[PDB]
Amino acid sequence: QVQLQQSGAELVRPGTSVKVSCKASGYAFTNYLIQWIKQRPGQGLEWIGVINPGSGGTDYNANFKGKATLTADKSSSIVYMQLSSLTSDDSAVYFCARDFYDYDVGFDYWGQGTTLTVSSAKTTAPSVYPLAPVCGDTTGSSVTLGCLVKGYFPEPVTLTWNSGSLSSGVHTFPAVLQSDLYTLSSSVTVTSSTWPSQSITCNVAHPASSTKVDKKIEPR
Amino acid sequence: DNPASTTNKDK
Amino acid sequence: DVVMTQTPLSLPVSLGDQASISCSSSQSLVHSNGKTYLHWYLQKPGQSPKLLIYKVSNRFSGVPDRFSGSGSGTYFTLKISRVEAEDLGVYFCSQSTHVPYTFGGGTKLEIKRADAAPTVSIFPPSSEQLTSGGASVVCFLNNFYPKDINVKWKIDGSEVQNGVLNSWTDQDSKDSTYSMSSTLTLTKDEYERHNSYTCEATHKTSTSPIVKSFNRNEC
Repeated sequence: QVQLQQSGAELVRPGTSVKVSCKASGYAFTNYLIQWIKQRPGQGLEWIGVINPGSGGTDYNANFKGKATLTADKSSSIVYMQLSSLTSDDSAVYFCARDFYDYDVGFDYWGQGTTLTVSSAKTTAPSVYPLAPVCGDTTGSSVTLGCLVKGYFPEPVTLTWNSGSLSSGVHTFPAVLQSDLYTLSSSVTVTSSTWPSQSITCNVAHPASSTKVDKKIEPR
Repeated sequence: DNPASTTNKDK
Repeated sequence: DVVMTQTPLSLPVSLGDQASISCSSSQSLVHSNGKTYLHWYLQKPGQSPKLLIYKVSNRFSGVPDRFSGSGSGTYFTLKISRVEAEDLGVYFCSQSTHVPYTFGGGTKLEIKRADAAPTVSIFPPSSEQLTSGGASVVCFLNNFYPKDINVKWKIDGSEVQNGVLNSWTDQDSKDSTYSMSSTLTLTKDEYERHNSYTCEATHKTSTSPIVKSFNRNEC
């Protein structure tokens, strides 16, 4: 029930600026310092700044002084980060975390991270296709099938099986990038006779183009 | 002893 | 700035055995008030980092006694007593004694389970895609171990080198295994003036390629 809850995922033109928000629920907002960390994707974390919501007090890393500017809304417990003057290099995952005020005892509970993709490109919405098991099957031991989310920009896309309830058995792969656009794939291994029998639908969301698709894996 | 809001009282 | 340092960069470890990550700092991490504030964090693949130990040695809530922190002044080491599958991840050490708060590099804890061999599944191009001017043969090499696996596609008995597009998973939390997608994307037509498709993996579990294969003359 202590939840720090972040803004989403954004595609930004270079030169533009962004307000990522971090929204707190469940705890006393002002009893804890909110800290913002950057992360470029396959690497270490770095600190970006500190805001104390109750007093308005902001401190920053010198690498971020004047890029980052932290602001908080007391009226409705959100803290913000405005990144000014964007460039290729700001594409990263930006978290926020809570730090207790009366006593440092670690960065307690972190949000989900806003993924911010800085680029000159145009969004393109993904065309989902159902990946259905071949003919000589429905047997051995278990059953495989999948989802192909082809043709898209920017990452993120979100795949789901039977809206979350088909949760054991998946394998969502890291989306690779072919010519300026992404191909995300994903598989599931059902029991050798439960998919024909009862039911499976790939659910995909491309939040950055508002595209949502429900495609059911159907036998050929 | 006591300087800023940004810092835990602790420290 | 308090140059943080972790070693190893990667740590191959087996289920049940001990594991010991180590982190050392350029400055003394003990802040005047008398407290060493070095914290250790876990970032499972894809999740966001979670706190493991907070002032050097004291564990955060609901955190198995297998984990223990320890150290002094500039030298702190972290220990896992009998490694489990759920400890897959990168471990970060960080200091909050000195602004800027700095983090370590991260050590990649790799589980070292007994081998496994892939469950290769060919997928012919769906009929929604073949309507739209292109077709894609998709393949999923699943639940394998160890990660060096090799995939070769062959269209009608010959090797194809193009529009091949591999994606690799991260070692699995609950069962320590790797996985892989391999996608071949053709035009509609170069799909259609060929009848055979073959996805073949090379490994250690089998000396022969784990060939799966299907034929365009689907009906």
